[PDB]
Amino acid sequence: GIGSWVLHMESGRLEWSQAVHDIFGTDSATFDATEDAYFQRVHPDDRARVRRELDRHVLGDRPFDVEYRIVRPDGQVRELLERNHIQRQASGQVDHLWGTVIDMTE
Amino acid sequence: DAGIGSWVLHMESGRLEWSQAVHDIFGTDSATFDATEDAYFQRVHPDDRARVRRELDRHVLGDRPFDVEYRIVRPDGQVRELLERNHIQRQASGQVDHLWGTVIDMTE
Amino acid sequence: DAGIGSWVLHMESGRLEWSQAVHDIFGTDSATFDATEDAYFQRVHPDDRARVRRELDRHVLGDRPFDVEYRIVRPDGQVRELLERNHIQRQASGQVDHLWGTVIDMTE
Amino acid sequence: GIGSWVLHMESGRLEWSQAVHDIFGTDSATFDATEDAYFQRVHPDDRARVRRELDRHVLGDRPFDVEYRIVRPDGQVRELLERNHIQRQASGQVDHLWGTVIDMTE
Repeated sequence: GIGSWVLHMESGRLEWSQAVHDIFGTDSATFDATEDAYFQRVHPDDRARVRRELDRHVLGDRPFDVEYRIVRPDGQVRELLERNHIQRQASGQVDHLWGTVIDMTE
Repeated sequence: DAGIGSWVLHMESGRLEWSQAVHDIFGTDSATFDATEDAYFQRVHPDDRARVRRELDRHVLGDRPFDVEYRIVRPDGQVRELLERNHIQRQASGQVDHLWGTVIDMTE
Repeated sequence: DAGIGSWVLHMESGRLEWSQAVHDIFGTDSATFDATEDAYFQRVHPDDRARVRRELDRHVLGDRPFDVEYRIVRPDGQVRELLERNHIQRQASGQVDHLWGTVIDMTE
Repeated sequence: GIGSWVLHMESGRLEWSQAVHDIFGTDSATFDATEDAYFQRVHPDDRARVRRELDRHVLGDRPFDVEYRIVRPDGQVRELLERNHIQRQASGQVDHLWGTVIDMTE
């Protein structure tokens, strides 16, 4: 059926539902699951794309919007739109955020 | 009108860089504004500050699940098409602690 | 506490289905509440209604770009790895009018 | 370089930057671009995955959150969290939205 799984990054240690083994054709009691081992089951034509897709989604920019009101010093209240980008270093920790801010009060 | 504003928030430094275009939409002075994240929140409507904090944290630090398709090759030589749902779980630091999720064999 | 509420908004019908759990967080009566999208907005803080409308519209109807990787095969027999960025452009109806974007040959 | 492109859904008519032709190895002046034609350039091992990925992203559920305050009849003001799912029919038109609403006022 649907296999549950958990990867521990720091160690690469991998945990697999019996469902997952059935899917991969591996053997529960014996097959020691690690990220590196997982990638050997991955079709060779696919290994490289899957690494880039993981990285893109996990380390790369996942944009997003926040709307909020601000208060000018003269008490004026503006509706802004903030477009947010995330910049992560190798580790995954935010290095910086950046983006635009649009005054929508029109 | 000064148009679109662009900005950078340094995490280590905490430094917040504003183009004069931002300062303009905020009604502030380049020369005199603290340029920090807190300073920004002091300028944000009081009724909105918690919400925004949560929405940021939710995007920068929350789970942002996704799919991946790929074939695997079983030990028995058989080829399988998989759908895999990924969930990320970070530490307060941003560092990814665990990924986790599900795989579906959709091989027909 | 009645806990989590779940809800469905029918588009054609405009009908809005609430579990009693929602009615509970809203302080309303199942038997007496109109169960429509407008009714919902009348119950939403006045300072928030425009924002929410925009955020919905932005998610349901806005561009939601994405990536796709795949190999192509040139007429000359050569194999290439592509990165493709997709942007969707809908009609007020939701119907997708155009997709559009970019492709990068990342073949090494 | 980076190729620009536009697909017109209703017709499947396809528009291609010269950049795109260079990439696909096709010939600007002659090669008539359509969605169906595009898919013939797609590697055969990839054709099927690319269709499912398009569909998933374009017709499928793209969840999202909205936070907002409500007003109980007794003037009480609650902060809620709304989790939104989108349900599209074949056409792409929203059939319905659905989801949860969580009272955060704690």
